[PDB]
Amino acid sequence: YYQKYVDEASKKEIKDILIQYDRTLLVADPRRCESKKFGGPGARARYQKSYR
Amino acid sequence: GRVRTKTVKKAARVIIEKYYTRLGNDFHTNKRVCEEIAIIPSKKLRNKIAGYVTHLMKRIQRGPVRGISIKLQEEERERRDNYVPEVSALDQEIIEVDPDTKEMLKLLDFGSLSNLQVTQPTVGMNFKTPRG
Amino acid sequence: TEQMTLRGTLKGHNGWVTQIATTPQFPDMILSASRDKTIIMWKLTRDETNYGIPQRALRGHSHFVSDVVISSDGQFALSGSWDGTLRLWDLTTGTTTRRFVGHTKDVLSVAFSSDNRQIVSGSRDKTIKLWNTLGVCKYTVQDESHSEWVSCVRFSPNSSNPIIVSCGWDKLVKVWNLANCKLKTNHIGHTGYLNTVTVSPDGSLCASGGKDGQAMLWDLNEGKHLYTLDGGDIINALCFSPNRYWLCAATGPSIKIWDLEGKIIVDELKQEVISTSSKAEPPQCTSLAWSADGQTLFAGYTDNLVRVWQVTI
Amino acid sequence: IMLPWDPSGKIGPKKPLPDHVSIVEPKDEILPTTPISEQKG
RNA sequence: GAGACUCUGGCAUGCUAACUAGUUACGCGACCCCGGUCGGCGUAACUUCUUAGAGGGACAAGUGGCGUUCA
Ligand SMILES: [Mg+2]
Repeated sequence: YYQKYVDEASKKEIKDILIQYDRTLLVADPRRCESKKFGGPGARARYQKSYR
Repeated sequence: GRVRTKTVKKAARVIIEKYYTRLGNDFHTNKRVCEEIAIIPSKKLRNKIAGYVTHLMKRIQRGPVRGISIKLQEEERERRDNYVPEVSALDQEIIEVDPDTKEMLKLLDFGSLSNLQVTQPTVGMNFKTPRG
Repeated sequence: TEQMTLRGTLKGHNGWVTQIATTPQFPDMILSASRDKTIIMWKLTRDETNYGIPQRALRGHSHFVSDVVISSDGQFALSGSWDGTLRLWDLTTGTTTRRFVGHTKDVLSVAFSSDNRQIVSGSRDKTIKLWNTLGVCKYTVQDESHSEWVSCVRFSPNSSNPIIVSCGWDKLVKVWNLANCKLKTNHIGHTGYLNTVTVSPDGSLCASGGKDGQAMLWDLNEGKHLYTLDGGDIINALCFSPNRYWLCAATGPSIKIWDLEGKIIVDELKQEVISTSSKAEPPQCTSLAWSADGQTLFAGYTDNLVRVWQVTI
Repeated sequence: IMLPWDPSGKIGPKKPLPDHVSIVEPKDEILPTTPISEQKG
């Protein structure tokens, strides 16, 4: 809003206060939920090797 | 890890070795060079080629490479060898000579020479390398 | 009896400045691109506190911003990007009114008529597209075209002569007639690729730079080459000042303003503090543009920095 | 059975092998020494 | 063989475009204190959103040590 419809000094001051507090606000969380895979009972395990 | 394959490397050496002048340091421009002159089907192949081609162009711009014969280097060797000083180092007004070469020339025909000097014997016998 | 000096600097970029565009109507307004996708719309205060403040940001390009240009009127500006296309940014509201879609390849040049009515755009595909303000490609040449590439085209400020020069990566300074619209003269002789071409205020001689790092003067009194003054380092950009009989020239690390009365370099003004003096690249000068009167020069560099160079005396 | 490449594209692809970079030898280019003209048109 | 490749994710307010996708401009109506709400109704273009074809897109791009200042 401030970068677009008014002058950009407001955008930089807001954005910099944000950068100086915390980077997750800018660096995106790309993290997403991993799928269970065939060949095991759980997510990463490949099938349970069973002695005995 | 972003490491170059032999298909990457050989392509970069062929690109810089054949068109060193067209190429340069920055990727995105000399990319335009690489896509125009060379038809790279994949954009990833194109961009990788260009990025190793760029850093390599900086290597050569920094200096001369060992294991490659640049034509420019061939011209500078012809230039350097044609470099000649004012006088040869061999031309000397006086030449020092040992007593054995004096005695041997005096027994030979070549007895008297104008610019010779039978220099003093090297006193102080310490020529052998230490044992142990 | 005068010397340039660094009046100020516009610090506001993350990647380096591919092109900066100026306008003669508003002196305290510059529109600058970067390797990031933005084009920062500055507001030049020139005050004790700060020389410039970011007013707007023309966000839109998908990827890295290649070239940006402002019209002589100054309320609008057309920019070109690796999308292929250009975008007519409304500089007050800071947003696109009309987008010019059509170019097949990277658009390396765009040119207004002297009337700021007609638009012509040149690209690396062997074509020259020609348009009205309504935005219709009236004619382009594809089959009937060059064997090699056309990297840039520009216009003559003189209205009576409808002439455009064009440099390229074929090392040839071509000259075209807008009336005939077929090349007037090619000019073989130049080794190395050419970056920029600029015409003098008088309209007698015009400078040209390239890979040679040479300001090759062509003549407008008679379409003839005259003499060359060495810019030395790759000439990324060149520009003539309107008020003076000067040639400003981006010559590697620093800017060079030659005089034509006596064919000799005067001086090269390099800042002493150069940080990259240890197995590092120095800041190579990439772009420049004179102000309206020609007392301030905006110069965009490879160190993500736009320095302005005022004439002191 | 690995089938041969052919531009025809009946038996295989039009595309050269993705690995196989058939790199051609550069043409003899003349650097122009003098600026000159042949002004016409 | 790895890599490469093919597909997917992502940058494309850009090209090509859509009543079996919607859209932005308004107005009305019941009520709450002019408006707000509504999958209650009407005014057209367009593709910003939506859908998916073609293209295009990022590369060690910047620097320091280290290294034949090479990789
Ligand atoms: Mg693989």
